[PDB]
Amino acid sequence: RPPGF
Amino acid sequence: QLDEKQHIVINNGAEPQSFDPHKTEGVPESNVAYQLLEGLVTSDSEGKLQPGAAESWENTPDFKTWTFHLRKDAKWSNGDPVTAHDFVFAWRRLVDPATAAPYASYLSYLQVENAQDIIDGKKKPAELGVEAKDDYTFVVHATNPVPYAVSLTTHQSLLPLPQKVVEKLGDAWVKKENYVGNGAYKLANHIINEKIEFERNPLYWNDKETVINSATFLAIENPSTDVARYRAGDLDMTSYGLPPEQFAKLKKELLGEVYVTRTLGTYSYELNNKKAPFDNVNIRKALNLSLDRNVITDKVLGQGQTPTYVFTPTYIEEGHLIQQPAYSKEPMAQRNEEAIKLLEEAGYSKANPLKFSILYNTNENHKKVAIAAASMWKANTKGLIDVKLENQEWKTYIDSRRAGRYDVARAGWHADYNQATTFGNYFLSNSSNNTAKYANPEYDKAMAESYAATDAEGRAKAYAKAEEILGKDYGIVPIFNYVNPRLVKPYVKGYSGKDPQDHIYLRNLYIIK
Repeated sequence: RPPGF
Repeated sequence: QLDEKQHIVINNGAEPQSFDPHKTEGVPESNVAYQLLEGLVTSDSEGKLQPGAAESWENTPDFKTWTFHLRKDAKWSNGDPVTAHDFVFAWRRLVDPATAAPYASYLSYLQVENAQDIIDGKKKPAELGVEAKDDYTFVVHATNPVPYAVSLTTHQSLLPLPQKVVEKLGDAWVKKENYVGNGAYKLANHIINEKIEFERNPLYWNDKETVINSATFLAIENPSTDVARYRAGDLDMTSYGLPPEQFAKLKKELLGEVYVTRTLGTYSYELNNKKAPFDNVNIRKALNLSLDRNVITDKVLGQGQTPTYVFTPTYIEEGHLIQQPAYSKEPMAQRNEEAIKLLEEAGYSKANPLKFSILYNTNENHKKVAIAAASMWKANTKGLIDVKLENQEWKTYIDSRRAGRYDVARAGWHADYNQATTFGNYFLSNSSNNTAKYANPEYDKAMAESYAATDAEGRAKAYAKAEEILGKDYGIVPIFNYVNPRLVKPYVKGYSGKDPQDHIYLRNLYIIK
């Protein structure tokens, strides 16, 4: 998953 | 001394693209989906696997056939029955090209028969190798051994959907008014860019163990704003970024409230491999040579993030043979000279420098890292690189990466399951997750001959080779392996600080008095 951070 | 109220406010960090688990690929999205829906298997506070929609499951000795026994009286939030037909429906919709799912490729990772062919439009979705043997028996057929299959099933992309609702309503099923799910909570309210509000789903099969009655997710993009709200006592858990300047202070002042989870994550700058001039391996190599990772981990952040020059975290299961590339051991001055030669060979000068933008999602910590990188690249190459910053809102940043409307983009990848291939698989030519547009048939072949492999050593060697090929191609710019710093109020329990994926399920939390 791509993190917000 | 359980508190009488059982309410919690958590920073989710951004407005999610969507509440449809097939249309999304980010942490804000999964965080929401995981409250509203539940797949075959789920996890406790430390990420250990426990029954979800499936109460029991088994595998054939060859690890190719996986049989899930669903709960015979489990219901959707609207009272419709949860059956293996909902899983069949949802997993088909995932791989269906008409869905355009960002995680389309995920069932390919699981090696489900015909999954890749359905993604490639060569077979119809109904040809996927999953079946309802009866209404409460869901069977998954894999073409290669996948011994770590159960853990994959916990991912947001494999959540079931209410077939009867989705079929009646289409993509309008995700409207708060229509949303039906089988998780512990349901949507009470949604104000765009402000708050999402959750309430108990009383038809959840395990509602009797749920403790939190209600919760609010906020969409605070900047860690300092996050931290100020926590301090004002207007939220109970921050998102997983903290201001590097305040951090040493917060640790000592708010002792016991600072959590730092070691996570299976890599932070990178992704290079658009099919856009000029990042299609030039030489230029991709320059950028890698000239960027000092220790500057970012030690001086810009300094929260425990560790420097890395490969994509896979080497501490992941079966990642132990992956080697850091040789240049990472060279002095920066030797690295910087090579980068300048390469850039000069590509026809850049102080008069005519390599000019590009770093795209990142609005977030002060990201901005800080971008400014440092930009700064290191100009200085380290004596003016041969000139970088701008482009910040975009989360949803817009995701759309841009996916559409290829970027030169260089900040990228974080967190493990979807605790095994090396969750990273390995990202960089396959044909992966729906590959927004780099990296394509090397030797990489693909390294990963392909790994799925056949029968023991862990054999798989480990193939992953080491895949990394070596991605390394030599300088496909992206890896920077560090994540740490997940969060502030968590002392009255919030059930957050371990030990979950390698740092999931938060409301159903695992409780408030003490």
